[PDB]
Amino acid sequence: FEQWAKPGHFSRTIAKGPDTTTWIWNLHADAHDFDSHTSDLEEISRKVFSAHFGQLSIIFLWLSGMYFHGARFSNYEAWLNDPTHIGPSAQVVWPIVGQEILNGDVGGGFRGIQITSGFFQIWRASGITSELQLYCTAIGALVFAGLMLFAGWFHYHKAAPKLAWFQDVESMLNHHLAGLLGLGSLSWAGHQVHVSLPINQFLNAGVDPKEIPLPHEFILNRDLLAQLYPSFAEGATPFFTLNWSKYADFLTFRGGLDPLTGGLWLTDIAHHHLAIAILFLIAGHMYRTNWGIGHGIKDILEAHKGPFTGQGHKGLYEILTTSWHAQLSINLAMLGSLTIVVAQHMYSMPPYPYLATDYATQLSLFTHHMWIGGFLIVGAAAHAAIFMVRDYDPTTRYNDLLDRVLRHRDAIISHLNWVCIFLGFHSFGLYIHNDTMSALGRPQDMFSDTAIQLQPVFAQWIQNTHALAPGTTAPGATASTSLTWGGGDLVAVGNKVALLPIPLGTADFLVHHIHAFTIHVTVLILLKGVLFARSSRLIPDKANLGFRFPCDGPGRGGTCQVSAWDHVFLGLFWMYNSISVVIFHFSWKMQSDVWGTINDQGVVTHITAGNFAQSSITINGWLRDFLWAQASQVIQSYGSSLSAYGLFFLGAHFVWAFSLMFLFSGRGYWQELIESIVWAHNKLKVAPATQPRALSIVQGRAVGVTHYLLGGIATTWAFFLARIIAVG
Amino acid sequence: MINLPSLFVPLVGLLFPAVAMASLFLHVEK
Amino acid sequence: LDARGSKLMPDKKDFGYSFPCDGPGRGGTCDISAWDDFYLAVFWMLNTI
Amino acid sequence: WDVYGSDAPSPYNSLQSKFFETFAAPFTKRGLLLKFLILGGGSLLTYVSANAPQDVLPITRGPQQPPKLGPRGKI
Amino acid sequence: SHSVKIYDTCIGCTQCVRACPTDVLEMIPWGGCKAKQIASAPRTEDCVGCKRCESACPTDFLSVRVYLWHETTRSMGLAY
Amino acid sequence: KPTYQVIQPLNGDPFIGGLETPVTSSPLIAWYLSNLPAYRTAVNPLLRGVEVGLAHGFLLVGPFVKAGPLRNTEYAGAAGSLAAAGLVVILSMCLTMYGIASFKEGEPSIAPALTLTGRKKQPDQLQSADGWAKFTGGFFFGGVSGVTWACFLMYVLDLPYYFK
Amino acid sequence: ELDPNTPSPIFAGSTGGLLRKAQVEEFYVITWESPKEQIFEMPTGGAAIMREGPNLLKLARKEQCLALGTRLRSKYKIKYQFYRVFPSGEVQYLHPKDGVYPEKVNPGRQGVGLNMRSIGKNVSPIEVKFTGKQPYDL
Amino acid sequence: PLVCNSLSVWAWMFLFGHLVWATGFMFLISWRGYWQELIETLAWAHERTPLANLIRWRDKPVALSIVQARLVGLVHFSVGYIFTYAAFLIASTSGKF
Ligand SMILES: CC1=C(/C=C/C(C)=C/C=C/C(C)=C\C=C\C=C(C)\C=C\C=C(C)\C=C\C2=C(C)CCCC2(C)C)C(C)(C)CCC1
Ligand SMILES: CC1=C(/C=C/C(C)=C\C=C/C(C)=C/C=C/C=C(C)/C=C/C=C(C)\C=C\C2=C(C)CCCC2(C)C)C(C)(C)CCC1
Ligand SMILES: CC1=C(C/C=C(\C)CCC[C@H](C)CCC[C@@H](C)CCCC(C)C)C(=O)c2ccccc2C1=O
Ligand SMILES: CC1=C(C/C=C(\C)CCC[C@H](C)CCC[C@@H](C)CCCC(C)C)C(=O)c2ccccc2C1=O
Ligand code: SF4
Ligand code: SF4
Ligand code: SF4
Repeated sequence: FEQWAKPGHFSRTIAKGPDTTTWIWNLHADAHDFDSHTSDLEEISRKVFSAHFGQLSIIFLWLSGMYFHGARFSNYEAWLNDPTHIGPSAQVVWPIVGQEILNGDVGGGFRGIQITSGFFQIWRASGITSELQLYCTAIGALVFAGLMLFAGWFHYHKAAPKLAWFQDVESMLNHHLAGLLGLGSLSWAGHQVHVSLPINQFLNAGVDPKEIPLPHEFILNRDLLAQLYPSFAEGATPFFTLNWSKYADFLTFRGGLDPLTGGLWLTDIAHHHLAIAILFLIAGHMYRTNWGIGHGIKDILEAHKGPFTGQGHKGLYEILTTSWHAQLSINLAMLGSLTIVVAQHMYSMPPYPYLATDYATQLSLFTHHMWIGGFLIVGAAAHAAIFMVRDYDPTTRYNDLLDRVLRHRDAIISHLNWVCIFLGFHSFGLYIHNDTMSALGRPQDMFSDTAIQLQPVFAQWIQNTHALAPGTTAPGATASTSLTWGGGDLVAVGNKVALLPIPLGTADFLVHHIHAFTIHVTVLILLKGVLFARSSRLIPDKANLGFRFPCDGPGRGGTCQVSAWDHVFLGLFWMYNSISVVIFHFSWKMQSDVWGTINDQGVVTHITAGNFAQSSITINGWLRDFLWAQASQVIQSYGSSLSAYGLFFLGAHFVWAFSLMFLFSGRGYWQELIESIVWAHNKLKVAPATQPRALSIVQGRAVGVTHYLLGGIATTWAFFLARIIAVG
Repeated sequence: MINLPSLFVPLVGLLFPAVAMASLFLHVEK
Repeated sequence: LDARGSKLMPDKKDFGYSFPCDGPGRGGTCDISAWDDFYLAVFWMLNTI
Repeated sequence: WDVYGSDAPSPYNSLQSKFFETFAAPFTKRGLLLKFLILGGGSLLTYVSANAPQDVLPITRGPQQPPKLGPRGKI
Repeated sequence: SHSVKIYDTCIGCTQCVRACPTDVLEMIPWGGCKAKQIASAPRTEDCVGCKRCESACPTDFLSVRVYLWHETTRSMGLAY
Repeated sequence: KPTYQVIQPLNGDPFIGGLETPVTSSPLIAWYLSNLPAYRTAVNPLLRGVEVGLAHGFLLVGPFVKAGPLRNTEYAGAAGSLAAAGLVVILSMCLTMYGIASFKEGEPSIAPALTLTGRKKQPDQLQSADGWAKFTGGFFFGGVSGVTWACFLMYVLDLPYYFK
Repeated sequence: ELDPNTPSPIFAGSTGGLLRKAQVEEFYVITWESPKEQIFEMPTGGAAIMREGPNLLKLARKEQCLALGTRLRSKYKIKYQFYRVFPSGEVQYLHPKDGVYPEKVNPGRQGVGLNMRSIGKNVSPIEVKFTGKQPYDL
Repeated sequence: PLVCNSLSVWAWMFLFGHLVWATGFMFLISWRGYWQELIETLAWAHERTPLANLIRWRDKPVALSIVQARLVGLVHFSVGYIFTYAAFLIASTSGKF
């Protein structure tokens, strides 16, 4: 059972004894979604972790590749041994029509396309070592998808499954903490100490190749790790009662990073992952469940009130319990920066060994790992909508904290709207000046460093203090919490540089105030269209068109782009303008003014100049010297292996392009068309009967969105790439 | 005596339109 | 040409040349001026230049 | 007994109905007489800051450094 | 001030023109269709190219649009 | 003293969306918005905004020096109020081209009678043409002097704002 | 400070409907009887406590009304009425002036019903060159 | 980041064309009933806030007929687009010929 289609599915009028093409993207454009399904949870809870399923079975279906296509054709071994010079590679490609050169031949006895995004650095991190090995983990995870995808069939199918004990929400919110983080954090420590720590500490010089202490060892009998960082390993662990001090040895807050190749200490990662490990094991019991220990579920929240902000933040929802949509913004804005947090974090202060020096992933990664984040949040609260126009039922609220906003609309939104001039309008309206003041504007006097200076300065800030922080003040840890901040206490390694005191100033309270801007007029778009969305002060009654819903009146003299669905249809564009900015600022700091090389007489030598400082003030400086000063990489870059990035943003510029045709265009104009041609088929009897109508409005504010928004990405990943590697 | 014709430019840009956006301020209240 | 009338709205004849789009009208209408076909026309021509 | 206030907030401003007021004044104003000091207003600085040398510039004279308007060739 | 011109047949409703926002709706009795009903606007002065007036309103060839030219603070909508 | 007018909006009928909170009407000295031309209903132009002018002019001694052109320089530390008069005189027009949202041609004004005057309906249209435009004689007279008074006097600073 | 006003309608103070400057160029009111204080959705946002009168409350876009008359369609409720109301009061209302329900149809309701073009006949319409008297319009 | 010499302009004009193009975009991608709605929610804010209260404005701020909101898409655009190539085709050649 059951099933199967055939016409008709969920958009009530789907079958319609057809009549027209353009159903094949009403279905492709409903299909998952609900209410154009039902909130009748006893068949919607039993979809969401159905799921939620595959995505993993897909993620598995994923990862089970990225080792088979690691460990079926290494650069891993044929390099590992030697970090430094000779670097990444996970795909080599069949000899069709001139594929070949696409698999380079530049990796240590290996033909193949070079690889950006750790992995080598992720698996020289644990240890593993041997292709026949995480190939012995390619199979570990592929059926291992199977059973998890054998859960679709587990419940639901032969088992219409349970909302009764889905709705509740206490065991799970306790157990994730404990339960299935806590199987983790520390039960990666047993791994991160015994497996990981020393097959690294003893990697950290000798141990070149093949005799590689297959993890097999170091259980039941110690002696060796014992022969290494001691601990006295009899059959009696001190710190059972406070000999803690001893079984330490190899985990005092070391901070800085491994100067015998960057990363930063694994001697500095069990103390991090058994503390933040168990908070999440203990603190993952604080709520009800059965055995009388716990807290309010919500009974906590209405705990407290405040006069204005009244009731307080009270009686916190009951679909927040129930289902998704209501909830569904928060697990995203959150998860949101929880991919901008780990970002501005990773590069920011290196994990797995071989980053700091690297590039083509102390950048690369950095991004995507900021797309997904931007993407994610900058489309998280299109879930605040739906919801109101959807999953929100009759009542639960008034005097709720909620409503306290919906009243106080118009004059909450509003007072952002102005910042969103000042902050920007004039703070971007500010490179502009120094263009009108470098072209027209004679260094004589204007906004750059030896200019609208700002002498010492800008500080430092703090950071710096971040550099008196370990020598006292938070007593120790070691070496200045992250070299990036501090004073001049300066390292690197691998000839080229690693991280250093990356000093800010003008060029720094500039730019910034743009991310500082943007993420203003990129929210409120958002908030304007998140608040009004269902009640809009100017079609006042929305829940009368749906979630998407095009516009409405040619009347009231120009009502369009009203929907949040379409408040989201440009909710994005900017993100792209904002995530697909910010990346940028990054990749001309890391580089030009962070990456290095080495020579010697006191002199680090960057990929490009300490340019930047005063040739990325002026708006322009980013085409003078951020394009045609770069791109050279990709511009020429054919007959080679940059031979894809000379091949992508091509058909990435077109397909930034072939957006506007559907996005600047009309819609009636097009339908109006698909007759004309029609005469050819018909009169000459061919013609459909799925009357070939021309793509539905929303549907084409559902392409010049994707397409624009596929377009100027790859492009910049067709681009930013090939810069890095040879002048990389 | 001599030096100019600037006479014109502080007009054509400075007062003239200062008087355009002045008297048709308008068109409305022309 | 057919922007003489069409059959979508077989009466733009009345309507004219320069009517601003249409609104949701039976999901199957929009930017529809014979003007806003000159609009589009002036796109592809500056393309063809 | 009166819980006050303001409401009626602080002394009705200073014995100052005089001199500024009336005296001078560009005043009466609009319609007619406005232009009356926005005609000078905009032909003032303008006009007289559409000259005054000789001089005040940014500054440079006598085209040389290996001559110029030549070479060399002639005068 | 509502436009341009819009045309016969439907009503009753129970499956057509039941939803102008700003009124603009009587129904005279008049003789022709399958019981009695002819219409556009007992009004058009409250509306507003609320043009949802044929979406609900069939009957063949253009059937609702706007043309406000003057375009009025009555139905350009902008109160405040 | 006993709590106050919280929740229940803007005075009157819980549906007249201006709004009430502090920073509308309050002890901590709303008092402001009531002795510069602000609220009250008040009295008679000139000696309301010859105050603006007076105040408003020198208020620009700022972005007329380190900002813009010459920071510190020749011709010179005439900073404080350069053309800063000069680049008023339209600010000194602008609102003398405003005269369209105020019309009458005379100012009685001025007392009030018994009876009352400023009659029980102000919030709005009391002010006029030859009824507002002599506030315009203020700000401008006040502008200059509002400018000029910052020139003649002082320029190697002092303790003026300390707070206040 | 406080009173007259006896609304209900009620939710208090926020911006998002009916403001300052349209006690002039129009205004618009709405009457009904309120089944219970039976709270419902009411523009600026709130939720209004309906009451035991009213039903008279202020609101400028008469737009907002029928909407709300029918808003009163998802709790069961019935008989919306509105009015105008302005300086100096008067019209401006279809329910009841007679509450002719736009739907129905009944008494004497007038002409103004449609082009001598029963549409199809639509084309280039050149019966125009500077019409005067001649059509302005129809 | 040194000077300007005699090919200074399009180095400005061009980025002009490269701005003044560009923003023939909002008007374009960004259609109509997002402007009023918003330009209400503060056409409003500046109708409340004292001191700058006694200022009621001669007519009344609305967003833009959808045509327009496609027109000035066209004369920021093209103007941009007439620009640059415009300044480039000239720039170019006074260096190289
Ligand atoms: C006619 C014909 C044809 C043709 C074709 C062509 C010529 C095409 C081209 C086109 C163009 C002219 C362009 C396009 C291109 C493409 C692309 C462009 C794709 C994409 C993508 C993707 C999937 C990606 C994703 C991503 C991510 C993940 C993120 C970052 C970035 C990136 C992008 C990487 C065919 C063969 C079909 C068939 C037959 C005939
Ligand atoms: C207290 C108050 C306030 C405040 C405000 C603020 C805080 C700010 C503003 C600001 C601004 C508003 C600024 C601006 C300024 C200006 C400047 C700094 C200068 C300039 C400029 C311009 C614009 C011009 C140009 C020119 C000239 C000047 C001459 C002639 C012509 C030309 C073009 C050359 C409020 C709202 C509450 C209301 C009222 C009261
Ligand atoms: C072109 C265009 C259309 C028409 C576009 C359509 C109908 C999409 C075409 C769908 C696919 C490509 C069908 C074509 C045939 C294919 C299925 C496969 C055959 C070709 C080969 C791969 C074999 C719109 O509907 C539209 C709507 C609103 C704004 C702008 C536009 C717009 O620009
Ligand atoms: C920004 C924008 C607005 C808002 C428009 C605004 C806020 C205009 C405000 C006037 C600006 C501030 C004027 C700046 C330039 C003009 C003065 C130039 C013309 C002057 C001469 C003809 C005298 C819309 O209403 C709109 C409608 C439909 C599609 C897109 C858009 C759109 O992109
Ligand atoms: S059909 Fe298109 S342009 Fe016309 S009113 Fe609707 S969304 Fe706006
Ligand atoms: S407009 Fe609607 S109700 Fe009127 S006749 Fe046509 S279909 Fe019937
Ligand atoms: S324009 Fe359409 S929706 Fe608006 S009142 Fe008129 S017929 Fe009804």
